[PDB]
Amino acid sequence: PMSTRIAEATSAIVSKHPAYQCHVCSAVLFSPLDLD
Amino acid sequence: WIKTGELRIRIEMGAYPYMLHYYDPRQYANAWNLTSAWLEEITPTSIPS
Ligand SMILES: [Zn+2]
Repeated sequence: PMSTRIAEATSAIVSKHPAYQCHVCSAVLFSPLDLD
Repeated sequence: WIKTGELRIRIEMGAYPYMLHYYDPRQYANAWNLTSAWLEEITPTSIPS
């Protein structure tokens, strides 16, 4: 994996501290509210 | 004749009480029912609004 390579690659460079109805469309409705 | 024909009558009254029925303009509405009942209930004594 790319990530694994990148890791190994940097790990060698590391250092440490020393010791209803709608007339518009003609559709039929059922509620006055359903109309509005 | 009045309902579906071509008879139109002007009733001379002088003054008269009236009543209003508002309706939604964007929906069918046929006032025959009310105007029928009005005519139906006229009397040698009464006369509804
Ligand atoms: Zn519609």
